[PDB]
Amino acid sequence: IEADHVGSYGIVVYQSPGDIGQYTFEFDGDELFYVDLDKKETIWMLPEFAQLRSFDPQGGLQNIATGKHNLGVLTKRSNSTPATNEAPQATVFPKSPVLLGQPNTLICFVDNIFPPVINITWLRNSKSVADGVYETSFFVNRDYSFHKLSYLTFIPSDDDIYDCKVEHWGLEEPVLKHWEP
Amino acid sequence: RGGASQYRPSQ
Amino acid sequence: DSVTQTGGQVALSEEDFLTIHCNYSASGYPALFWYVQYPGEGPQFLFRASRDKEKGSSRGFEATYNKEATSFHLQKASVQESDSAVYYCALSENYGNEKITFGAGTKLQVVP
Amino acid sequence: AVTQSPRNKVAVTGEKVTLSCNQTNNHNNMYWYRQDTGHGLRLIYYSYGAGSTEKGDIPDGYKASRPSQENFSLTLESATPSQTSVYFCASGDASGGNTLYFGAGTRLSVL
Amino acid sequence: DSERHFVVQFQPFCYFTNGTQRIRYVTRYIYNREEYLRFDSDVGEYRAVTELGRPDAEYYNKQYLERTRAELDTVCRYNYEETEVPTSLRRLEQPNVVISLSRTEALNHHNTLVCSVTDFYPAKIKVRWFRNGQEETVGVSSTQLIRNGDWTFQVLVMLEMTPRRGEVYTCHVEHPSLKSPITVEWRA
Repeated sequence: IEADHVGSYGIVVYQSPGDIGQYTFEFDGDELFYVDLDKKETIWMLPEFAQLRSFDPQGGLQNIATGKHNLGVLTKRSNSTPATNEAPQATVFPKSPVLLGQPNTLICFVDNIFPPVINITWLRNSKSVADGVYETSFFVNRDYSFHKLSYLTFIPSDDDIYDCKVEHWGLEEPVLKHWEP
Repeated sequence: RGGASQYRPSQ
Repeated sequence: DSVTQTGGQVALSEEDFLTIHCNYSASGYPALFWYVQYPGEGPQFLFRASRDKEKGSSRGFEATYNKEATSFHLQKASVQESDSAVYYCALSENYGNEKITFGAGTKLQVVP
Repeated sequence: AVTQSPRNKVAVTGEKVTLSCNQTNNHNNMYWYRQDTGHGLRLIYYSYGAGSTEKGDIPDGYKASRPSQENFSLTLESATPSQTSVYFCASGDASGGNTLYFGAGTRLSVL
Repeated sequence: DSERHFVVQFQPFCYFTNGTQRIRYVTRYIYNREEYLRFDSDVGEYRAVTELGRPDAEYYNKQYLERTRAELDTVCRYNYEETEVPTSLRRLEQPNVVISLSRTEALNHHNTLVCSVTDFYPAKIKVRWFRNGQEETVGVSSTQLIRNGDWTFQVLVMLEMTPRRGEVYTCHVEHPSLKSPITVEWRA
C-alpha cells in the first residue's frame, strides 16, 4: 500500500513464555516512543517531541494486557503451532564521514529478527564495550519479522577494530560483523 | 494527547 | 475531562417529551454513552456513539454525538411512569485507557 | 452477572473494611466506583487483569487486589466518615470504550 | 521442548495521502508471523486472512465493526492533525555536506567525487553535481537512502570525473529545510 505518510499507532507484541511485551508508536518508519511496561512510562525517542504531544501509558498497559489474553486463545486455536526461529542479518555503517579523532557514531542495523528477542553488543579490538551504546525498539517489517538498531558512539582511530555481536536463538554461533576506518 | 488503536480481544 | 449534565432532578408527566442535557469537556476524541440506574439496581448501558454526527438509540431513548457543541443530549418520545430513573451521561477517551468517566447523573421522575 | 459483598455495611471510623466483587462475565477488566450525590459515579480503582491494580481518579484511602479473573476487591484501611457511600463494581471486556456491567452496589456508612 | 516460544502481534496502520483528505485504515492481527485477521477501511469490515482467523471473523464484526471503522477518525485523522502536524511533519534537519576524492589526485586521470549528505530529515531531498557551473548528468550515481534510525537519513552521490587544471566541481543539495541550496565546491 502507498501513501505520503504512515502511522502505526499502537503496535503490540506479546511473547509467551516469559510474558515479554512491547508497545510502540511508529510514524513513517521512525520510532516515536515505546511504553516502558515496568515504569509505566512513555519513552520518547525524540525529547522535544514529548514537550508538544503525549500519550498515556495505561493505554499501552491495557493493550499489552490484551496481547496476553489473545496470545493464548490463539496459541491454543493454532493447536500450539510453535513459532519458527529465523536468522538475523547485521550491517554496520557510520552515521557521518569518519574523520580521525573527529567524534562519530557507529550504527549496527539488524534485519530479519524473529521472534523479537536478541542480544546486540559492541566490540572494540575484540574486547567488548557496554558504554555509550544505545538501541531502538523492535521495528516491524512488511513480512512480519522485525529489525532493530544499536549505536556505539566513538572516536575514529587508525588503529581500532569494531564488531557488532549478534546473539539470537536462530543463530548457532554469535554472529559478528566487522568494520574498520 | 494522542489516541491509539484498540487491540480487540477474542473468543 | 468532565461530563457536565442537566441539574439534579426533573419531573414530567407521562406522554411528555424527555430531554436530558449533557456536555463534555475532553482532550481527545472520546466515545460517548448513556447509562440508566433503575430503582434498587446498579447502573446499566443504554447505547454508545463513537464519532461526530453518530446517533445512538435504545429502548426509545436516543442521543446524537455533537462535536461542535460538545453535546450528547438524551431525548425520548413520550416517557412512561416506569422511565423514572437516574440517567448518567459518560465518556471514554480514545487513548485505550478503558477508563469510563461519568457525570453527576440526573434524577427523572415521571408522574402517574 | 456481577455480584458484590456485603450488600450493606455499617462500620466504625478507623475500622478496616473490605468489599468483594465476583463476575461470571469473564471480562478482563474490572472497576470500583462510588456513587455520591452531586458527584455521580467516580472511579477509585480498576484492573486490566489478574495481578492488575490501576489507580483511578480518587484512589487516596483505598487499596485493591485482583487475585484472579472473576474477583476484584476494594479495601479501606482506616475507614472514615467521608468514605460513607454506595459502592458499585463493574467488569468490561476491554474492547475500546468497553460497555460496563455493574453490580447492585454496597451501601456503606461510617459512623 | 521448553525452547518452544510464542508470540502474537497487533499491527495498526494509518495511511495518509494528501493530508487527511484521504485515509486508509488497516488493522492486522498476527500470530507468530502469520496474519490471520485484518480490518481495512477500504474493504469496510473485518475479514479472515488465513484459516486461523475463521473463528474471530463473525464475532469481531458483530461486536467491534462500528468501533473499528470510527478509528479512521478518532485515531488516524485525529492523531495526524493533532500530534503529527506539530512534531513529525514539522521536523526539518539540514544535512551536512562533504566532498571527498575517491583515489589520489592526478591531472587528467579517472577519479571519483563523493558527496556525503548526512543527518537530514525528512527523506525527500535532491543532490546534483556541477562542473564549472555546468550540470554533470553523465556518470552520476548514488546509494540507497539510508534510514539511520535516529530520525534522520543519509545518502552518498558519486560523480565519476576527470580532474583538469582550474576545474571547480560543485555538489548541489536542495532540501525542505533549506531556504537556499547548500553548495560545496571541490577544487582541482
